[PDB]
Amino acid sequence: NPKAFPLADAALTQQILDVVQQAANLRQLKKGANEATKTLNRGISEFIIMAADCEPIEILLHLPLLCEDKNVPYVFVPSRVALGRACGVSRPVIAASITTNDASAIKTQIYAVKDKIETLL
Amino acid sequence: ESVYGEKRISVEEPKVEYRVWNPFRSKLAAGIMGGLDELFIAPGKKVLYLGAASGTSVSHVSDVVGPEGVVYAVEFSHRPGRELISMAKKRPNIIPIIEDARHPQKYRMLIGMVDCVFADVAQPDQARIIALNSHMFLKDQGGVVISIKANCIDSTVDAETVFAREVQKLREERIKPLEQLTLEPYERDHCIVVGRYMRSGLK
Amino acid sequence: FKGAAEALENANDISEGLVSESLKAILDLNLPKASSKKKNITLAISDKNLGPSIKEEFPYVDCISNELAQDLIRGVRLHGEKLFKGLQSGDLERAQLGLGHAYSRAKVKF
Amino acid sequence: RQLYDYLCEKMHTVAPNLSELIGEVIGARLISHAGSLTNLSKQAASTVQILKNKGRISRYLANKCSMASRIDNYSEEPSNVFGSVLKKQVEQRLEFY
Amino acid sequence: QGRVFRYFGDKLLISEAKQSFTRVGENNLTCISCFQPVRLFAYTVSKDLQLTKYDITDFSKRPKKLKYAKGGAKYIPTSKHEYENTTEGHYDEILTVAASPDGKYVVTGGRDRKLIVWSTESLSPVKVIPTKDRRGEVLSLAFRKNSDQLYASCADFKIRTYSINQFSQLEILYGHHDIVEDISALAMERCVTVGARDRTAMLWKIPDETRLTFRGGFCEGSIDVVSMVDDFHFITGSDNGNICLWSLAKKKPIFTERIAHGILPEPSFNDISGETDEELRKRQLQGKKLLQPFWITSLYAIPYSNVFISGSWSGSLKVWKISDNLRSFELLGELSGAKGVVTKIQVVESGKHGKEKFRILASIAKEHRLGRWIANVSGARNGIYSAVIDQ
Repeated sequence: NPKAFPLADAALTQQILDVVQQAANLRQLKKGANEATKTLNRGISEFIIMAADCEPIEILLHLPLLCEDKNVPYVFVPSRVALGRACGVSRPVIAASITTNDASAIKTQIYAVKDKIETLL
Repeated sequence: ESVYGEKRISVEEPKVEYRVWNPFRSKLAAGIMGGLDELFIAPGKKVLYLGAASGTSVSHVSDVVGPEGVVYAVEFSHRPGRELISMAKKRPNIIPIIEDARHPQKYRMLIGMVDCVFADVAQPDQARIIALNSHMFLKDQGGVVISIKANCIDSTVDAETVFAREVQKLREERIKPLEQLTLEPYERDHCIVVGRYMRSGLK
Repeated sequence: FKGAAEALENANDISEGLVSESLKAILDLNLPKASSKKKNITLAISDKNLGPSIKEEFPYVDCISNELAQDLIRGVRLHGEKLFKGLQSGDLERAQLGLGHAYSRAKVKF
Repeated sequence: RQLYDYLCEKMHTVAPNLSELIGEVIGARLISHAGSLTNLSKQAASTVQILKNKGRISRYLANKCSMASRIDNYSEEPSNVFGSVLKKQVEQRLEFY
Repeated sequence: QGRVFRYFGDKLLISEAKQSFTRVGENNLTCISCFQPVRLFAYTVSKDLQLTKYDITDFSKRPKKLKYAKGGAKYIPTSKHEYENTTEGHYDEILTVAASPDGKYVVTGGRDRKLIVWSTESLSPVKVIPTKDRRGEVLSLAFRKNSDQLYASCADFKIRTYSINQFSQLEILYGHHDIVEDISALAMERCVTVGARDRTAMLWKIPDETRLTFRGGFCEGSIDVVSMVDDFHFITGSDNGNICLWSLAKKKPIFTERIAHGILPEPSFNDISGETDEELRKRQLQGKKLLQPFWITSLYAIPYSNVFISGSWSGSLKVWKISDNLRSFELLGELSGAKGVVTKIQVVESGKHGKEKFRILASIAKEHRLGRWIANVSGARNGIYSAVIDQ
């Protein structure tokens, strides 16, 4: 019944935003949908963070089918402007992607949020 | 036409288009590319796949069962399932199921007497989700090809303990494992397990 | 069935676990009346969950979902359509393609 | 001529955001260009290609037409208004052109 | 040390106080400070790279023009790589202006990593000190009262101190894991500095080289604004509306407050969906989950008071009153005279000791000083919100 399914709760969203801000410092966060489709086609996408309040909703909806196609996780976060500050960006962000880079400082927290993403879906 | 972008070759005879076997996309294809002794997929018999999301692997199973054999795909998800629907709208062997295989008797009239089963799912109850298929549909002395993903079933424990635990789970169910494989350089920390559903003469 | 859409109608009771009109109807002839509390006329089932829906339709009947019953229905699949002796009109395998793909388009619903 | 009509009609039925942002010709040929609509959505804005104009507008118009084929791919009932809404973002950039 | 000694919170009448929104010439006002001698003055900085000076001494009518000084693209770094940034003017994104508590010199700062201090009468520069760093973009300032000590906060996790009468650096403070948005200070040698996303706030002792930790934690992601009313206690506002009145008894606050300025305007079901069936247009809205908090875009307390004022893009500068047991604060009223982004708030005082004649200034903009950070903003134009309060 919901097309914006599955949506993530607020403290889990704050853990997700801390992962996203840590990855934006880490430069492994490849931002937006245009980088997202390339990360999912090349096979480097670890998972996706998406905000459901965008206009319209389905401009990110390539990522749920795209993510089930390549065993990649995804979530729905409620906030777009808090996700914009999570990217660090003065403009509101509704799409971000977690990638593969062995030079990681957040190598374990990525899987820590991915576990509760996979438990959600 | 390619089914997911792999490169296919063509020969001529007094045209055959062979689809190449990407081993990284399919743990069954990695199991062939690692090397096997006795493969339960056959050029004539009927075979059941569990965990056929789309035709990353199950189209090649439809090829290897050929104009004779038929492949019963089992899945649940809508969006790769629809790909399997209209990707089965060209090959006649393929028929998918959209039912959860935790109760395989919910689709029990839709297949009668399959001979070979393959396991690709990520569920932690992998032995039970195969055993509810092989206790009712599998032919006697028809084999099971497991594909074990150790980080997805039980990830807290050690590496070999997952496979050595599931093999005893199979041996509880008259599923004697013929042989084991890991397929490391194609996929890191995985396994495939070849056994035959014995049911008569387990020791 | 008089159609393949009736097979769709019947598999949309099987996959839920419900009893069709015909799935009730064949047993009213084929299983005539025995007593209700003892000496019950006993059918073997392959699906457990439909068993309560069967016993709702039939009070005097023993509905068994056992491994012996699983072996009997598995062996009926093993020797296939040949235990019908002419009554199987056509073949099973041509029916399985249409049933699987039609029930698939019923569930994915596009 | 009758093929053209039912072509643009099945366009206007299934992919109205593809027929409002561009038009039924490029839109109906696009779903042949990927081979199918589910292979349009998995394509990027760069990976798809259409026809100073070529470097900018064939990328940004590709962005919005890809995002149009997204909401045509996953909706059950697609609308004709937001196809023109995503057309209007190309309209501001094209008045800037 | 000093405690709260004033209890005029029963005297302020909001429904009869004059609310006014005036017209400026500039755009996207990034801060308002107010100076009082111990005449009235007002200093502003605007995203035309401009320091303007207006006169709010007249409580009866609007502010009046005093002077202006715009930067531009003619004070570009001549080398663009060196450690120096000693150019007198701005080139990019002022973040803060601050007049001294004696009002003799007044310093501006921003992303340009320059603290450039200017004379008050002539509207000409008096000095420039760069931060000597690339990532050291100074965001907010804290002046010490009755003195020239200025406490600045930067983007490379540095809290700097400067004497303005001597053009000197005294010390820099370390410890923030994430960057510093807001800092408040008073007549002692103490200040409060808050982080960007870590939610770790430190009430600083400047000489002694120690720091406390204030951790709180809708769910909190930031601590946007912080004010110093007294010594032992302060206040923070948050992006989830978590308004915390902080004490020294616990690391946990002495008062926790939920969403203040209302709930965020629910996004347009026409613009979210684009669905020609209306029955799906409610389904992406997700009911209760997608609804969001307002932030506190400004928090300001008059020092040693029982009243502090919150500001957001909701269009409600909500004033809250603290009780005499110092354990909870309570809603006093709302201020809807102007709407938009409220960046900085200062209230100036006049009159006797008994009867206090006030004027609130808030810096009303369309976007924040720290970012744009907005969607479906309603009823906003750039300017200065003034309020005339008596009794």
